[PDB]
Amino acid sequence: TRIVWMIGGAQGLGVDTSANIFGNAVAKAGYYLFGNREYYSNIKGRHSYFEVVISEKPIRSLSSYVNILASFDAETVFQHFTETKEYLIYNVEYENTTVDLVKSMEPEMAEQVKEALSKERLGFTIKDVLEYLKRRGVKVIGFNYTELIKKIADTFKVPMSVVERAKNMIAVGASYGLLGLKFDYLKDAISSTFKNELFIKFNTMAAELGYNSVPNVYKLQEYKIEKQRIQVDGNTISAMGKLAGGLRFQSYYPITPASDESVYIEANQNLDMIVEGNELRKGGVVVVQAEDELAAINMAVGAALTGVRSATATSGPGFSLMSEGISWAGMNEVPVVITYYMRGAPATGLPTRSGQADLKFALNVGHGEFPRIVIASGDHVEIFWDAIWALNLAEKYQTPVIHIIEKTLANAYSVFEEELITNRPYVIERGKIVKPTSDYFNRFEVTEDGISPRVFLGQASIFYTGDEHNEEGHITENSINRMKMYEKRNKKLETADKEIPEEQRVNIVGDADIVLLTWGSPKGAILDAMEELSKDGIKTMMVQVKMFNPYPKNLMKKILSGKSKIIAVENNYNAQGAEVLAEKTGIFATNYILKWTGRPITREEVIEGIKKILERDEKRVVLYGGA
Amino acid sequence: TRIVWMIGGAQGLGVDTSANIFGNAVAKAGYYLFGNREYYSNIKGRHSYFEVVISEKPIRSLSSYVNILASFDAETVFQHFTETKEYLIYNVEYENTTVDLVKSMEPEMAEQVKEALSKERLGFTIKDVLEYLKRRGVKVIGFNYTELIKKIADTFKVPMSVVERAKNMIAVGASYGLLGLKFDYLKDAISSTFKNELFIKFNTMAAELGYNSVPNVYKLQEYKIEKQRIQVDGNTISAMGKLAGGLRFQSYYPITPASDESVYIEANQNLDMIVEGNELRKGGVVVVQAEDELAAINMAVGAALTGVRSATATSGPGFSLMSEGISWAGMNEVPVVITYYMRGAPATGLPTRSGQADLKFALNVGHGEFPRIVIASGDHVEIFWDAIWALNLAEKYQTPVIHIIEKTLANAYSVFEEELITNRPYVIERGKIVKPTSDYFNRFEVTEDGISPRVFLGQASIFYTGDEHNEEGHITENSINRMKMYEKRNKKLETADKEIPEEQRVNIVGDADIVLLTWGSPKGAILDAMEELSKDGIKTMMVQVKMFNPYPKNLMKKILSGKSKIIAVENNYNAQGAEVLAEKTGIFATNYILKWTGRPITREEVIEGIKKILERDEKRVVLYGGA
Amino acid sequence: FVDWCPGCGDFGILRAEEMAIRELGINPKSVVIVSGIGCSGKIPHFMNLPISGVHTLHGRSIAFATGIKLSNPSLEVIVNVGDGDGLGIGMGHFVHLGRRNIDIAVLVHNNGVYGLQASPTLHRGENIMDAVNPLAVALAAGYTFVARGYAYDVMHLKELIKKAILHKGSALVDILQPCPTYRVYKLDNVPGWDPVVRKEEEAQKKFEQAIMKSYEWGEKIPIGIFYQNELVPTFEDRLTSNIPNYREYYPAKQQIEINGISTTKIDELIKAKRI
Amino acid sequence: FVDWCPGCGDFGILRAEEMAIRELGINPKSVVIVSGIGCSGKIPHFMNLPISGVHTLHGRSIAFATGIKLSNPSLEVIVNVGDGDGLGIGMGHFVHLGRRNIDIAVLVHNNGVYGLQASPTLHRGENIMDAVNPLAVALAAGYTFVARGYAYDVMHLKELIKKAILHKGSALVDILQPCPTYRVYKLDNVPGWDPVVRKEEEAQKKFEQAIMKSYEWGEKIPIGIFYQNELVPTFEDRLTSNIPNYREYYPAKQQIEINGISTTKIDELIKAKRI
Ligand SMILES: Cc1ncc(C[n+]2csc(CCOP(=O)(O)OP(=O)(O)O)c2C)c(N)n1
Ligand SMILES: Cc1ncc(C[n+]2csc(CCOP(=O)(O)OP(=O)(O)O)c2C)c(N)n1
Ligand code: SF4
Ligand code: SF4
Ligand SMILES: [Mg+2]
Ligand SMILES: [Mg+2]
Repeated sequence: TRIVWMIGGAQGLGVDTSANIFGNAVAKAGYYLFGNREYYSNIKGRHSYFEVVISEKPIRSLSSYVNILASFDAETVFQHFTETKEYLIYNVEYENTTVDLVKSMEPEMAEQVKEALSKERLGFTIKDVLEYLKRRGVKVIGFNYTELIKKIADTFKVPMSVVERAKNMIAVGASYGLLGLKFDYLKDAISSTFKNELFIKFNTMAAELGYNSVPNVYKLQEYKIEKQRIQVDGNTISAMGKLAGGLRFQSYYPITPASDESVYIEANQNLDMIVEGNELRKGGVVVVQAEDELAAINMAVGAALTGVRSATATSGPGFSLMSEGISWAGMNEVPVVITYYMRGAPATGLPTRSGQADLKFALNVGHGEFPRIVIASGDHVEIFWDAIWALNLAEKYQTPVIHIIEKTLANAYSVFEEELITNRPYVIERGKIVKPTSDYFNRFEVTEDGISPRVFLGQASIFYTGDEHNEEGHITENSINRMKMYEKRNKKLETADKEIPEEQRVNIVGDADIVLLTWGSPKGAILDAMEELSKDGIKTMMVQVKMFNPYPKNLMKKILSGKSKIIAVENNYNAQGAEVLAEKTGIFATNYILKWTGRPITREEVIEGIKKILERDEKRVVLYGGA
Repeated sequence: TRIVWMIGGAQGLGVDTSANIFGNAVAKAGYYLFGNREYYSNIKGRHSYFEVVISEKPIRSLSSYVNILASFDAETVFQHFTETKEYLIYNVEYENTTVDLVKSMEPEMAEQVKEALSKERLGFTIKDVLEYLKRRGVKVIGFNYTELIKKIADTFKVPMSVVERAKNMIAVGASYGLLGLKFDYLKDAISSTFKNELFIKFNTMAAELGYNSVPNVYKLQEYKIEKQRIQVDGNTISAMGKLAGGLRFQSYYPITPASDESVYIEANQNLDMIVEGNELRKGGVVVVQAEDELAAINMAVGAALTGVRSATATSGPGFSLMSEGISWAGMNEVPVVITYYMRGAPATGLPTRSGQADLKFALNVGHGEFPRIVIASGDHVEIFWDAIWALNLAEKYQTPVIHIIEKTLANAYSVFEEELITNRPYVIERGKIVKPTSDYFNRFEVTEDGISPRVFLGQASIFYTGDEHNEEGHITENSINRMKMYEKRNKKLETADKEIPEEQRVNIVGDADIVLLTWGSPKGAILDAMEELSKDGIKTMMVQVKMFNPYPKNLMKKILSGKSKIIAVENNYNAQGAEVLAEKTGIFATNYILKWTGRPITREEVIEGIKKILERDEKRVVLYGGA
Repeated sequence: FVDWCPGCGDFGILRAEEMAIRELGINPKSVVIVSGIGCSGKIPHFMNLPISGVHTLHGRSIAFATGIKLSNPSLEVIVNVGDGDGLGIGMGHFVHLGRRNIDIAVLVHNNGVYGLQASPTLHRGENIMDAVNPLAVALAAGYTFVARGYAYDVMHLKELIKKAILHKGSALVDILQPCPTYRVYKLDNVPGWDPVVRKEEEAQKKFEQAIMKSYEWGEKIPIGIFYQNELVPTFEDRLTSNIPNYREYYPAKQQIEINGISTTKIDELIKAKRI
Repeated sequence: FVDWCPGCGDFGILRAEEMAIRELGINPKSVVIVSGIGCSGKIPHFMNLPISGVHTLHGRSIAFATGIKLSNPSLEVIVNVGDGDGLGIGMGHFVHLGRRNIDIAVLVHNNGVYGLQASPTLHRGENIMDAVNPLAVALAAGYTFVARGYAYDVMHLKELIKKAILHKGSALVDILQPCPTYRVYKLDNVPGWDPVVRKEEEAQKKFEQAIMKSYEWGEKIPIGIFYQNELVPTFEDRLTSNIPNYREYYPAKQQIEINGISTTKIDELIKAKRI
């Protein structure tokens, strides 16, 4: 079973919680979920939507189609009717509403709505959309929502305006009704989300009204949950892994995709710790809201000089501002993690959408040559373990580590087995830390492997400087010192490249002559696509890079060897991941599946991309689905 | 003739002007010069030195050896005695001064001085250095400078402390005496540099004393200067080309290698212009000293929105700070030139030394994908024409252009034929500028080539934004608009790559099986090295990249074809220029000659590098000469 | 689509800015509104005259405006910035404009939050950090016109904005403005109140007064003009001392090319470097 | 090598800072001097105690110091910044430290130039831009201790620096200091002069006084302390309200690993996300 539900509405109609309630009920019944939120850079009024993919098995990707579209306004119908395959739940009050009356809709979308209707000679009303849907076997289910909100207000003897938000739960109730799961799980998920007794009871009645107004069409049965399951987003799971990794200082500046992580850390900043002699102790993570990103990076880097495991979190505009401070951390061999929530760029870009367009910048950030360790998480479970790994990398190689998490994963959520993030031990590797034997300590000893023994501020006299420096940390222009120190810092990256298995730096799935070369968020959509393609006799394998620096160059040579198709699948225009492969090995991708609209690549986009390439050697398939 | 002179002294002893006087006299006699200044990040007291290479033919590079070392202190002797080949001029007052008494000398240099003396069992005095020199056929010429400063003070009836700085001109006088050129040119270069009558006469006497105290050893004859010749540094010539290119707004923040350019522009900001109907008119370049680099970049970018040709100038730390503003210029398709004085990095680095370690950062600066046109000047004449080219590129492709000039060229100077920067016409290409036909103008029209017609603020209603935008410039999240606009900006780089001949993007000299692959400042040292190697039967060619983006990829494939040796010669640790070749074509350099000490690559370093590679296939030759 | 929440405050400022431009008879084509990131940031996009909009980076408006104005001083340049935007990320640029005294008006949308977390003008408690008096910062920075407006008294605002654009120099209007999702009085009504400096000897006195009025806040909250001194040369005045015809032939106006050939002569520059 | 020009001024500050640390009996191992870019920037490199030095980016010292202090509040953290450095490139960070009131002392080396062009504290003329009163900016920013020192009265400086480190909060000492290559008086000697706030009702009065004394400059140039208020909770006080044992178990002190295994429990975090 793979069933795709979508709900939509105006931002600030609390529809996003509607969607978490629907998901919560389905999950309690035993179904895995993958969910996504799409929103405008906008607080109230614009169209948001929420796709939830339901399955008895763990689910890894979004789809280009919706089985059931739930709606209570005109705009959600107009924005998603071309993606709707089995059922529309809609509000009959809008049947004669024309596209032009939806004021909150971008004129570019209105033009495209009209284009899609005109294409088969329909006008521009909701009624016309209903015919468009009926031409495709879609069953439309109309509600007089006004009359239902009335009946509820009547019952709770209130005016309609107190209960108006219950349109949401009528839609959710009816959607869930189509599925055929038992009402109790929807009632419990209601009670559990709202606080106020009264909100609980009128929303419950609204779901009931929706649920009883429809037939059981999917006939889904309950499943038993054998192992504990969790529902989490990318932000939160990044926070969980850092805290698990021993993070105790984070500075940030608010920016949409990353503010959530630092607010979550701060709401839970007083951590239980099991310390020496097995004592419970509390320890606090210091979280600072910086005045700008230059301060954020520099507070983190200063913190780390005290021995604290420090990090910051940001997105593209903010990352650009941090470049100088990262260069300083490089020069002074400061452990620090920068969580890079990569969003739609350049400049302000698409603040609420995603992108993979800053990989090369990340690999070359700031002036000078120094190791920049760069990893990119491909899904939610990776984010957890990659967060701990980042922190260990930073202290083992005493240098900045950039942890890329695309926006798409930050605001997506998934339901998966808790044990995926508790089964293995949480290993903390602090690297070459030593006890100073006397009052004055040389922080920058030249060793063969690049890595100088480190002590913390307070433990002895040490010096850091932005200038080139000798082993004591004092400003030195001497040519030979310069030759030695500058090499020493860069040699760490050679040490990293010897010490880190190349197998840890990529995930390889399958064995075939068609390679899907990727990194980051497309992992999920590709793995799902491979299974469907397999079943039509198309053999493929995924090669997914996790660590771009040090790059797994020998393993990539060995693997991509005599392969006839190497298809780069990325959310950018230049296939930056394929560009790094080519710089490191000379191997060029043969074809590309590319998306730069800011919305995730879906399973079906990949299937259709791969077939377009196999059946006509299309060089670049350019994707663009999603409202 | 190729004769190398060096003078040295404590910073603030005005020795740098001593060196310009010596050069000025030699040049007046008909000799070309190439000169370099080396200084510490330090105002007074540290050791500075000034190499001047003299030749009857145009000279393009520095050497690892000095024919004549001029000195009046102990430290200059200690810093340069191992490079001194024919004559030392020194001060006998310091003969018993030991290395340990030179307080201003970095302890790393003192250790290395002792090492070099110990190596052949000498002690650590100036006397010991004189024996070291005598073991190598060097003739030492000692002056009692105290007694000479006395004799001058006696003559001008002043105390010794007024005339103490004339030690400088005694050294210059004697150096010039060794050459055998006539005193008049040294006397004229004195009169012409100082203002005050009295400074003129005691400095002239000091040169006279030096000049008459030595024999004519080189027996150099005068030459006639057929064509007008000029003596200029990199900064100044960058300014000259920008102003010639129509620059009328520059913002900057002070930073050593680039402050000079903006101060020169500002001292000459009121320009003669020959305007319509052939009228002389004055026009002023606005120069603004910004409070930081973020302001500098953003003032420039705003200026350009008015139609002014704008630019900024900076170095590594400052460039890092500009990343965000460059990304904004990219997104909004703003013409702007950033002159990137690349210095020793990371962080503060070596503020007074040079490097080529920020090329990849420059190619990927800031978040998002957008065209970043990147050129790098290889010598002084290129800087002039590259500066005009940069400005035209910026307006033709409406996007930021980064003009790399290494610090080494900024502070070097050379004497060359004026006509190299006046013979060809100064072409101004303003691109797709149009007259708006009405009140409201769409700044971002989607065209096939990527380039939208442009009008200036004031001419009609236009909109810019950091967010993704439609053709009118209004905030738009629409997927299809996004797909179209984002491609359109990137398509400009494809247009650039079609329209710019690949031959304009590289200089190819020779035809051979051994390729010296380079970019930037090593050009000169390689061309000189090729001639010397030719004369011992070693055939080589230089391939020097000027424009790294759009990269001349087909021409580089055609040229590097079946070549058995491709030797990358660069001033960085990772051979970043070779890394870009490899990303664009899959061709890997076979060997490397590399220098990351901050001091220029010399002719002889390249000759010895190439022989080390040919005679034992050394993979990486690492250079480190220069104090 | 004008996409701010119902209730906002930003509607009143838009309305009052629009009216200021109209009643001045400035040709709208020559008006550039330069605005920061945030909900405040969207503003010029929603106007009904042919003004131009430059929607800039977060905290960087003043620096853009500076380039624009100095390159074409015949443009009328207005900066609209949120409180997180200027004051937070842009504080340095905010202070430095004060020292230059460029002929620009700056309008700060003081809503107290990062609408699009606590801002720099949120009071301690109620938030781990203190608030800053924008007016006192502006005064110590050297702004030659400092005012407080209030977003609901639209007609008063309109006239503050007008006096702020006409001011020959750098002008701040801090504008009070509630944010629904996340008693006052007027110095025009005070009989003493003369914030205008009219000769040089008067300047310290008026400054000292402004800076102390600017702290008054015991729900006797003043609005109107606190300080104004047109005797300070503008940045453009100082450019004219170095560039005599800056006003008649400013960078945006100069003809730099005829039939694609530079009009700029550097012969004397080159001559000065001859051997 | 101590590589500043003969004449400088920076020698006196070094000397007086050194003496402040000594006479306080602070263990020098626990003292971090965080300094900016410029000739001012070199300073800790030339001291004669086992203090630690952090030579940072240009204008970014305060932000580094903040991270250091908040991670290990038992370190004694002092910021030395040039005038181009803080005040120019670092103005925003300079103001924000004032609102946080972190227990740090900041020492500004006011030489009037970019030694290593005109700085932010060079007066107009004599330079296209105006100067800023660091003391007035600091006051409006919320600094809880504001002082002016003078680099030649070494013995007075020494004691300013001492009171500035002991101040429970953010302290500025603007230090006057001539640059050879590119009459005064003391508020200790004034009988009225009490800059200390001792109860809350007293605070506005003392603030208003400081800010007006800070403008006095008709060669009756004051030095000493202008303002001091220890009743403002420090940033560290506010952290302690959210993190009860911050003072006893601050981030740098916590044991995060035993035999390479995390000591941090996230079970409750994970439990809260269960289906
Ligand atoms: C350099 C940079 N940092 C951060 C952001 C993210 N950001 C965008 S809007 C916003 C809220 C801005 O608040 P404010 O300036 O107060 O404007 P308001 O929405 O309240 O008008 C933030 C934090 C960005 N776009 N650029
Ligand atoms: C981000 C950045 N911008 C610019 C510089 C260049 N720079 C270094 S020292 C200096 C002079 C600093 O002046 P100030 O802070 O007044 O210190 P002083 O030398 O007068 O003590 C400049 C402009 C740099 N290192 N980093
Ligand atoms: S969020 Fe606060 S500010 Fe942004 S729009 Fe809604 S109300 Fe106006
Ligand atoms: S330059 Fe001015 S400041 Fe820097 S050292 Fe020489 S004197 Fe002291
Ligand atoms: Mg705001
Ligand atoms: Mg200074």
